[PDB]
Amino acid sequence: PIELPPTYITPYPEISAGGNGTYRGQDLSSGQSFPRGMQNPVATVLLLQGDLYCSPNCLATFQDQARRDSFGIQSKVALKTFAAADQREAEGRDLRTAYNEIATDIGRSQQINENIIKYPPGNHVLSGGLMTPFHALAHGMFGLGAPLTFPIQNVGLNVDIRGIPDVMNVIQSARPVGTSSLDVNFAYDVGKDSNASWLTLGNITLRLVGTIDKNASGAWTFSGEIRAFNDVYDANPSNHRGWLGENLTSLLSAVPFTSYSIEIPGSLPVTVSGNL
Ligand SMILES: [Ca+2]
Repeated sequence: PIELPPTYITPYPEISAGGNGTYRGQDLSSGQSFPRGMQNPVATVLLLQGDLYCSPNCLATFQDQARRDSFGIQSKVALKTFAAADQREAEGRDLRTAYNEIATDIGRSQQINENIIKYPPGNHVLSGGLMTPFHALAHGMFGLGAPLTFPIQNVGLNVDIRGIPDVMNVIQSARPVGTSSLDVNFAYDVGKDSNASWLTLGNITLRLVGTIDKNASGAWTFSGEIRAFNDVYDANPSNHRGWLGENLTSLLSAVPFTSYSIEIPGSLPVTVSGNL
């Protein structure tokens, strides 16, 4: 979730409210390639697959598409569609609606090539939902190296301080009956809490900052925040092997890619007690 600053600046400017030029690209010659009333069949396909791609069958369906055209035009356009959709989800839009709106616009495109949907590499933001992994994947191929943002609130963390023993170690260490600082960082397998987001981030480093306070003897309340250090998406497709499969990994290994920075801003407040 996380609202998003009032003045965030979408990467897919709305152009004319509703989809009209929003997604989809400049042309060449000549406005032909199939009759003029007809919807671009690449879009038709996307619309036929919307029930599947916007659900937990997404991966399976995509794998099948990749295999059928060898990561060709249909497959690329679908993948760029997932990013735009996932982005829109990050800006607060319902995913399936965004998806349709996107596909309908591609549908107005009169060419049949892999760039009939724009992938503007600017300001991308991962949503944390169903298509985030594909957005990050998208980005590694179409993003020309640009860093992008995956707000800490969208990762699905759910950090129990009490069972990270390095942290607790530090907490239990002589102190007054009041203040005392704690600022410690530590590795964390986003997989403890979310396997989707693990697909995109793997391990990250988190950081804990706050104080702790002691009562009667006694226990202690730490209240403070968690924050995250920027992670680096290694876009070499052999790192997605286990997730994407033999066929797709192989096809993707032909395609150029560039790793990029993922910034993870924000606070996750935390409060805890414990003892001895
Ligand atoms: Ca990582």
